[PDB]
Amino acid sequence: SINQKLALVIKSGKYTLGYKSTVKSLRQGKSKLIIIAANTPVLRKSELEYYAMLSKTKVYYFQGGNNELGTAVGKLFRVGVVSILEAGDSDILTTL
Amino acid sequence: MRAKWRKKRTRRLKRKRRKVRARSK
Amino acid sequence: VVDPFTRKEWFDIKAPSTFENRNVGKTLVNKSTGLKSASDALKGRVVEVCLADLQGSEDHSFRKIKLRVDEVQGKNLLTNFHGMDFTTDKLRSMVRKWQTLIEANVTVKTSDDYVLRIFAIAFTRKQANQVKRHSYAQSSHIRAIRKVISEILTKEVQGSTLAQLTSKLIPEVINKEIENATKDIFPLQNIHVRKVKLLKQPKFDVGALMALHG
Amino acid sequence: AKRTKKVGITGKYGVRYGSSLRRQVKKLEIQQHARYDCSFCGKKTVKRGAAGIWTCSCCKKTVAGGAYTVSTAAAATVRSTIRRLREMVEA
Amino acid sequence: SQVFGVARIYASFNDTFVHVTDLSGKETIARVTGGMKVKADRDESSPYAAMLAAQDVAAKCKEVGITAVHVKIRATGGTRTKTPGPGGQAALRALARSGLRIGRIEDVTPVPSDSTRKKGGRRGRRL
Amino acid sequence: PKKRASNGRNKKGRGHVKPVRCVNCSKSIPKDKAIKRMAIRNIVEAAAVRDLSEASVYPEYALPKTYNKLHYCVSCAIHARIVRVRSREDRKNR
Amino acid sequence: GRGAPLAKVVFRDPYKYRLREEIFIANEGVHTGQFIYAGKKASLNVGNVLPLGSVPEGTIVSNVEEKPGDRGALARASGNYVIIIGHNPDENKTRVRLPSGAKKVISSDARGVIGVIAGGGRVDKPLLKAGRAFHKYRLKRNSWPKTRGVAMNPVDHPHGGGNHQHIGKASTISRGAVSGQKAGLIAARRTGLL
RNA sequence: GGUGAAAUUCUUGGAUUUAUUGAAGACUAACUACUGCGAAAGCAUUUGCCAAGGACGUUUUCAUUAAUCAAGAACGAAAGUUAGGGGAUCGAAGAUGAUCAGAUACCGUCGUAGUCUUAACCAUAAACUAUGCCGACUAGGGAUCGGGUGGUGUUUUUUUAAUGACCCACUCGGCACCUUACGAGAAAUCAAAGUCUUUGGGUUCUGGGGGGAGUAUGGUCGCAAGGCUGAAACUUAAAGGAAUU
Repeated sequence: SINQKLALVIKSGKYTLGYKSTVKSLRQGKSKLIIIAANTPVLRKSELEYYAMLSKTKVYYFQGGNNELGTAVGKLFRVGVVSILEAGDSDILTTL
Repeated sequence: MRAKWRKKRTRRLKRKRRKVRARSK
Repeated sequence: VVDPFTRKEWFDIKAPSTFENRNVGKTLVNKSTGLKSASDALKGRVVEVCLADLQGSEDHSFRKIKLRVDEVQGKNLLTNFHGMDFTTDKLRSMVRKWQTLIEANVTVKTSDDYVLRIFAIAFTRKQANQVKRHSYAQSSHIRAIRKVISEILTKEVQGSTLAQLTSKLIPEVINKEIENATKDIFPLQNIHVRKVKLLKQPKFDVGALMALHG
Repeated sequence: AKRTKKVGITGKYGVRYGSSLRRQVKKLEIQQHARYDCSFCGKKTVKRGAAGIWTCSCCKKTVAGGAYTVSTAAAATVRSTIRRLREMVEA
Repeated sequence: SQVFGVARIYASFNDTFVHVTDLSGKETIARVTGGMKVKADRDESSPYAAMLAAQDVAAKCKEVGITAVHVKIRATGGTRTKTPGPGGQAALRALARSGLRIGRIEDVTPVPSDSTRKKGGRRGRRL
Repeated sequence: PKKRASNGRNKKGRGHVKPVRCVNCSKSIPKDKAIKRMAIRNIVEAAAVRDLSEASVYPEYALPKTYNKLHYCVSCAIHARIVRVRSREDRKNR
Repeated sequence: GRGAPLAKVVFRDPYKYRLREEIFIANEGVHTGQFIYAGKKASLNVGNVLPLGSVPEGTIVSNVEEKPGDRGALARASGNYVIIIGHNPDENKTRVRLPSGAKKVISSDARGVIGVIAGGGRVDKPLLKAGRAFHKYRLKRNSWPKTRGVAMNPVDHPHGGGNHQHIGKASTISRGAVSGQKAGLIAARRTGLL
């Protein structure tokens, strides 16, 4: 499931929450995979996808809202997009 | 000694007695 | 009272090339007068024939096909696939108590824009040397078997258009590889196919439908 | 402190207008005064303006719907049947 | 060189139906039925009435040289009785004796998946 | 009072109730566990089959039966002469 | 004066440099900034204007045109729509389910917006005060308050007059009755509790 | 069209039926069993998602954290109530046609509320296994659900590697059965309803003749319908349970 891997990443690997941390992370080049919610504004996720494919970064689509994304990652607030710099003890980069 | 119909008649008597009580109070 | 027979004519129908037999009966049709034009009223019609009649053998007795007419040409109207069904008098035979019934359904497309509703039926067999009484299913093998049978039939229909789907449905090789590829789940006897329902159609598509009678 | 035990929202009407009238408008006022979330942000900020108006102060999106509920069961069933028909034609 | 048809025998209760028609089903012939040859309100399903109905159907079948006809016997269906009427056997035997070719029998009574709750209520009919 | 178990219901679940078929004594059966009397009566009764075999345009084939799973005999089949009233030798079978 | 909202959609002129501001009946489930697809070759989505001749049976459509070119006749009140039963390829017509439960057959070239008009179930909350009714009817016409004809004067109404109060004659009025006598029930086939 | 027999009703404007469909609602038939889950009510299509639960195996952990329940909270069949959606079949009321001395009952046809769902009430049943929960022992056998163990077990192929289907022997947890009664019971019967005069394992609740009466009143919850607690006056020598002719 997505939630267990997300929790394993949030416990071991580094992470940036929000928009601008994510954009600086990817733009510098450390980001390996980004997570975009379903209720994200089209233009927003479209640009994210453009940045990822120009920077050669994998893209995964999450069906749900920002609040459930926050609950899954382990933070009670809401998050529109997240990126993983290194998996750590996880293997989400290999599979999926 | 039909329990159901005598029981229903008992509730009708309850209705009438409640109406009589509500007439004064 | 007028005589309907003198006001009506006879018509002959030929089965598609999917079945080697051609003639599938004789349909009574009113004369196509200019006021009514009964010729175009024949487009929306179906004809139900037995597979045993359409094959000349006796192992197709419990199989039959309804055959929708597509084009009419000088008392020689030709027909096309509409949908087959297992006869209910026979369909109540192989189903018995003290055994498990298996039913799977799909909405898989084909190569000619047709959409079909394919179902299938599988049982559990009282194996040889058995001493038990019912040989019931574990209830989770059905969960494990439903996915594979749907997968194997969907991959078979995909990549093959309607013509060879029928040309291989009549021999009933579909249940041939079901048992051997699933010998590790249940004995799986009586894997005869079930109804196929065709929901949405493309346009008339003149010419290509002639090839089934060309 | 919960000054009113059962009257709730409709305490301004006082003693008159009866009981059924006040209780019905009360049930309607709970749902029509409730805070909703825009389907595009997720924050509880949607508020009712005019009749059939579901405005917001943060998402800045107005979604037309019921005069007192942003999405009724009729909306759910009509969306379901319309998407069924759309799938059937587009299949 | 024989011409076929569909007789679609409808064996119901208190009435019997025979309808010889082409395989297409959009054109039918000989609407004669069990009640055609009797006026009793209680002998419609009797074997004699069914035999007379089939004899009339067979006689009218060969108007312009119709040889054979398929049959498909059905009951009332729905959720009422789910069994063929007594006159069904007499109906299908009369025309067969009359020289009419019979074959490809098929039990076309409709059966539901426990739907459309039938007439009677919880306690049903009582006599 | 007789009828310890009454019917075969020892577990729970209550099942459901199906309509009774052509009895004129239809009612809510005590669960699906009643007298069944499944019938495999043929579409054609005995005799008169020689006429059908000869009149068949094609040879052999045919001869199926009616496959009717019945649940119509419940607490009123004594009128219909199906279930026989018995005595303390009822220990046979269930 | 309308419980249902108004959808203001701006179109693009395909003939000259201009953008047309259209006033549409606001359906439910449609939000500002979403693209309205007005035409025949569009897809079955809420807010689309697909004609009933290019849609299958059973679809829910609001703001149904009676005839082509009328530009809005049927299904204009909040919480109402139209259901399609069937269509005939010959002499193109569409069978519709009228919001009154009536039967009407119209041409297949009639446009309608897919969905249900917003503001459904508007008449669920009573008006309580006379002020709510007064404000409701101030925006429509001078039809409030309405006086009973039984507390009237003999000259003022046929139903009035008398020391006591009573209707006097039968309240049902024939369809062929002249103007002036049509006071009460008009062509009432049946009356009483339904 | 129907009933034992009839009748209402629909039928040249085509009744009923058939063939092509389309739309609406409800259910999950056959598979359905002295076969299975849930505390109870209750659960009988496909697939995905979420969490929870019993049993099994453990040479892993805590350490007696444990059993029953006044007052006290949650679920809770059908029916009923509030406001929407839906409203196809059936259908409390009702409208009709019978039979009947009488029939607003049984019988045929329509038919509102209701039968389905949503948010909130209703807290009731032959809600029965009429048998409370926890723990221990006691004559046997067979079948069955889930798990596990051993036997080159018989099968499945690419005989054979495996899996899974079953065979044999056994185990735990069960729902439960068949023959007998050491024992109990007034008997019907019970592997407990046994281990109660040879009377005592722990715990909660209920009843002291039948009516009055689950009634009066007083409290309490409920929109209402209703639910919980709950008498007295007066009357009778019989009410009631198992089997026999």
